[PDB]
Amino acid sequence: TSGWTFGAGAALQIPFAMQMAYRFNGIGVTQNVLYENQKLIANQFNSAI
Amino acid sequence: VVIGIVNNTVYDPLQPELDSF
Amino acid sequence: VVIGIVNNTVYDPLQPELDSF
Ligand SMILES: *[C@@H]1O[C@H](CO)[C@@H](O[C@@H]2O[C@H](CO)[C@@H](O)[C@H](O)[C@H]2NC(C)=O)[C@H](O)[C@H]1NC(C)=O
Ligand SMILES: *[C@@H]1O[C@H](CO)[C@@H](O[C@@H]2O[C@H](CO)[C@@H](O)[C@H](O)[C@H]2NC(C)=O)[C@H](O)[C@H]1NC(C)=O
Ligand SMILES: *[C@@H]1O[C@H](CO)[C@@H](O[C@@H]2O[C@H](CO)[C@@H](O)[C@H](O)[C@H]2NC(C)=O)[C@H](O)[C@H]1NC(C)=O
Ligand SMILES: *[C@@H]1O[C@H](CO)[C@@H](O)[C@H](O)[C@H]1NC(C)=O
Ligand SMILES: *[C@@H]1O[C@H](CO)[C@@H](O)[C@H](O)[C@H]1NC(C)=O
Repeated sequence: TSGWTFGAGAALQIPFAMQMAYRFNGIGVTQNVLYENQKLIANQFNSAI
Repeated sequence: VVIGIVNNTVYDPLQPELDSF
Repeated sequence: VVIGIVNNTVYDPLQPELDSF
């Protein structure tokens, strides 16, 4: 629900699609790569779980 | 392709200069 | 100075607008 923010302080809510887009920026992949492939990325995650 | 995109203007700071010229 | 540099065009978004003005 809130990214890393509940670690540093208050839980700042953010949409999970946009949290994951932050996660992509962290690994040096531009966030449009998430948003343009979000359905594939979700399907890969659900299968891996 | 983007889920949940929203419509708005995006400002273009070259244009008013070139227009004023 | 650069080892292995290659020749290519580099585009410029100001240039065609200035040319249109
Ligand atoms: C990137 O790889 C994924 C697989 O992980 C490809 O997704 C598959 O695409 C085919 C159609 O070509 C579908 O039938 C599969 O169901 C897709 N898999 C999943 C998990 O959705 C994807 O096409 C690949 N993209 C590129 C550009 O190579
Ligand atoms: C964002 O703006 C576009 C137009 O620039 C909207 O697209 C229109 O959507 C209606 C349906 O609601 C269609 O009948 C039109 O043909 C579309 N026009 C074009 C040019 O595609 C779009 O709906 C807007 N987004 C939202 C969320 O309202
Ligand atoms: C890339 O372009 C430059 C010119 O912009 C070329 O440089 C010349 O190269 C010759 C040797 O082939 C020299 O004698 C000249 O003095 C160079 N001129 C300048 C202005 O540097 C270069 O050859 C080109 N390289 C490729 C691979 O196309
Ligand atoms: C958010 O969820 C509502 C349903 O609760 C849905 O109608 C809406 O399209 C969703 N918006 C986005 C951006 O996902
Ligand atoms: C790669 O090797 C060639 C020799 O075959 C050399 O002329 C060239 O400068 C080299 N380029 C780089 C980037 O090391």
